[PDB]
Amino acid sequence: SNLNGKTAVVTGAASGIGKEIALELAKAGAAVAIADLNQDGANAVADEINKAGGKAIGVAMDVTNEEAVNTGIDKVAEAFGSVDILVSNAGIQIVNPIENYSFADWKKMQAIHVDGAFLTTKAALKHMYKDDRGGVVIYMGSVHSHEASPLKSAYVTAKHGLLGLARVLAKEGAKHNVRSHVVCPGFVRTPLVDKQIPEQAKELGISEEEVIKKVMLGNTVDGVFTTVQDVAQTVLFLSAFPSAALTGQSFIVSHGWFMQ
Amino acid sequence: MSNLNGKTAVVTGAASGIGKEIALELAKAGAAVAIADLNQDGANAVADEINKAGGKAIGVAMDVTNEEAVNTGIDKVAEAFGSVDILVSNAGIQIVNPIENYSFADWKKMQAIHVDGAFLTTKAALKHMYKDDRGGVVIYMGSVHSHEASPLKSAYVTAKHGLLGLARVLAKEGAKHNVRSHVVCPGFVRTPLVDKQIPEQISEEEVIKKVMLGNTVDGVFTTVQDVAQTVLFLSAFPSAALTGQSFIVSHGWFMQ
Amino acid sequence: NLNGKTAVVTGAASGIGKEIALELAKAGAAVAIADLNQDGANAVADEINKAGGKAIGVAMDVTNEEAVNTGIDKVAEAFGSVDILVSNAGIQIVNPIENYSFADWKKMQAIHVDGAFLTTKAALKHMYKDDRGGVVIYMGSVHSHEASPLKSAYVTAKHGLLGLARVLAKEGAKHNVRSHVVCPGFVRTPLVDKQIPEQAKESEEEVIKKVMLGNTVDGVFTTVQDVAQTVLFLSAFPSAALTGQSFIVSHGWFMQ
Amino acid sequence: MSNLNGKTAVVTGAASGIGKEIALELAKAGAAVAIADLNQDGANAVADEINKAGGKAIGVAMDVTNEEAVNTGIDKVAEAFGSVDILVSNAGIQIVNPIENYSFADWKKMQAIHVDGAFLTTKAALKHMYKDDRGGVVIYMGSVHSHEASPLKSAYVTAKHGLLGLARVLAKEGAKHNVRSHVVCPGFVRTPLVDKQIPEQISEEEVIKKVMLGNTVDGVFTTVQDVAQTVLFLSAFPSAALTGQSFIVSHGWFMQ
Repeated sequence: SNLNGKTAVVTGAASGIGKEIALELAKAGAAVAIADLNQDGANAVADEINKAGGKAIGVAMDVTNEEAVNTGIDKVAEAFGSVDILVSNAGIQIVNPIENYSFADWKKMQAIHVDGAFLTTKAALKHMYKDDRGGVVIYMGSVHSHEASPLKSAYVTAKHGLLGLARVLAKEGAKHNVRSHVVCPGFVRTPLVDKQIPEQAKELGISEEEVIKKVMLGNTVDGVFTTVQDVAQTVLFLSAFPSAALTGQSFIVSHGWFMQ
Repeated sequence: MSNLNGKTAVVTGAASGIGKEIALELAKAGAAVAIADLNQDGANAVADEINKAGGKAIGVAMDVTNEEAVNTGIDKVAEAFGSVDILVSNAGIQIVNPIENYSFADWKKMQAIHVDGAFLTTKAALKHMYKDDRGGVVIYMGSVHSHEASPLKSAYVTAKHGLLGLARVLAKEGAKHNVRSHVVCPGFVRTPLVDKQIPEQISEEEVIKKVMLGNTVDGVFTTVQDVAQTVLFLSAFPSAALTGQSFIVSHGWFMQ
Repeated sequence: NLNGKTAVVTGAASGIGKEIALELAKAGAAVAIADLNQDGANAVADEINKAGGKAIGVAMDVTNEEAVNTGIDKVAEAFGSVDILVSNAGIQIVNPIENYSFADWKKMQAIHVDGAFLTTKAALKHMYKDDRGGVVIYMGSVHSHEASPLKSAYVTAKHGLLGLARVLAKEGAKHNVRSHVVCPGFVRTPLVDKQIPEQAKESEEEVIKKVMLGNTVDGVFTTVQDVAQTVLFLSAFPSAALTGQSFIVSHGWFMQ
Repeated sequence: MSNLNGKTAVVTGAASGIGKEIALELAKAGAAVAIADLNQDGANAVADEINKAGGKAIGVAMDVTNEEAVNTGIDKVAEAFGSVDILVSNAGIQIVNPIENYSFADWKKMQAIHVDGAFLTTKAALKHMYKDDRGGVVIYMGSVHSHEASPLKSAYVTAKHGLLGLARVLAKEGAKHNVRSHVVCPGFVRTPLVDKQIPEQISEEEVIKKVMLGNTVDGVFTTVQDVAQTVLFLSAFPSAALTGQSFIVSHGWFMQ
């Protein structure tokens, strides 16, 4: 997998999965624009890449805003000459049962996860469709693109929706040499998780080990957290694939949680 | 069973098409049926039809994109009929364009009507269904495009896919309250619009069998009756055995 | 309603198959109960006839081509037609793959899958005639869609049934033959009634809710009635709209 | 990733086609490769091809329907190379007929080669992979027909569907022993058989784009390289993150 001469935009990439994707794509030779609401956050990642010998810039962008997305993607295209790869990535999670789920929270969840994917896609296609130069568009989904959990109606709905948009893009983008994919990570261990574990142990009245192995990773086959590296490697594989053979497909990266 | 005597149902987007047939069929099976639609006259007409035919119905004006309007409208159903046992969340708006020309305004309108309308009406219905764990059935009207894409329909396909996710979460949250969830996914229905599209688009019979219904096994349009009978079956099912499932009513277009 | 219709249900001396037979008979179908055990078959047929239905028992080794063909032809000769075939088996043999006997493997595939293939083949001889048509239903499992450890033979066979059904939906269409797969979740058998208290040691409520039904939304066993009503619904559906589809009847264990 | 230096692989059905190309790619990546096939001469030829290009390979005669032959053959891999790290179970035999004319003999041969062969080689490989929980990767070669049906292919579609079930069970059992499982599902590959059918079946261009690849998004044949690159990526993956999953390599024919 080599991306020398390629240009990539990764959104929500100041941290976590999106940051590791950015790092991995740059390592592979891609020139990478790290887009995030926080320009300083984006810059820190870009600075890490440049220090390691790669090529990156940080781009401030509210992905729910058409104007900010269009301008920012065009800025990338101007700096780098193209946009070969778009990775649309958001991780914001707001939980609540449906009967208590705020409509404001609901709308913000759809806007960030899905409108952000729609807008950045639309903006990237303006450049990818030019003379059918082509491109790869990857949405970061979840096992929750495929399977539900209680208290996560907004997130599960959004992640399900991302599959539909990607599948339409695969049929529309083919004649312009644009491929689409969805990558669906399982449970990643975070500082938040580290705090949620003892909480749920006390509330449920079981051990923290049972919270990890049975509550959180009970649907995995091995009781192992998914790593950002797992995810980034799969994105790299897709980004560098030599044909459109995998277009429209989703890839579940979850240690056996939901098997398709 | 499928008998719904003493049951109460609300069907959104029900002034015409699939929604109206579902409303007629539920009423025929004994249910008190509230016809919710953006257009009050359209809703009343269906309710009049049901009443004149010996059923029991009301019309309700409802903008399903508007929280207040949904809450008030659903509350009127409970006020009139005593409860809300069945919610059928139905919308058919279709705006087509390739993604690069898809207007953000059209995008947001599509998601608001199809998905936010499902979320708002569900939230409102659960207030009544969850009381004393009385229970209920919530049915979302999806599409084969809940499962498969077609070009030029990014907004619709994205919304219909999202409906599955909402339904599957509801299935998990609602069980403790005796609320079931389902999605009914019709294939290609021969609507008055399609009727116009057939001569305009090889002869018409080729347009139908090859162009429009080429992914079916038999070249037969899905009927509003096929859909309504499936909705009726789910509405009257004696246990939560089918909760969380989607039901593809498409003559073999997408088999799972 | 299934008046003047004829059904064959295999593996039907007990359990799910037997309830399916009873229910189809109740609906007005003439039912042939096929089973390796002719006495067991007869018992179900006797119970139907006593209730005012019409039924016969037929001995049949569904893994044997000659026995299946002869048996189906005999049903068709006696009743005048074969309108509905329900292919049903429940044999379960568990072992980890590395210790899974090849003999056990072949017997599992023969009963579950070869049985479906052979009975289907023999029934199509009659359904294709004059394009009379028919409905073919395979009894799968949630294990048609999702795996469990120690059940490689069963899961493989039940996954395979989906493939066969989906081919039959495409081929059968021109002859008015529909196919479906019904996929039950965990059913409470006398065997399960015995396993619950022992696994409780090897809470009862915990064994039921967490160990056996932890993947359901409500911790409720699927009933044979749940299953039978779904088969009835498909058998009597007024078009081919549901052909090729599977129906998960599991209380939310695997949602599609 | 994707380097396999010091790894050992066995590929069945590998004298030609997808199997051969997979074998070539694994060896290029540094794996020691055993070419297993019914024809010893065919297996040797691929082995000689690998060895001359700088790789390391042996030929193994194996009838995958035969438990003794499989056990012996897999043992020969371990004996020559010290281990068995990767198993790729591959078979492409296709026999077409409509179900009512599908020979039971052909049916049983299809299932024995595609599915029993996967079961037998898997079971033989686990004896080595489970030793001290050394671990390994088992990849079954499926098809889009693991997921979707075509007419006249009941036996193939059934087999390929069933392979999913076996892999998913293996994913669950194998994890504690560090064994991963996957299924790679190729779409329409342009074989010499295909090469002959295109001019036979109005324009050649029309036959390719509409008749054969009408369900792709781009009208492009899947290549043996597309398939082999995917197998390689799975074979070298640094964790069990992708275990139990299937990978559809089909240019948009069936999207999930």
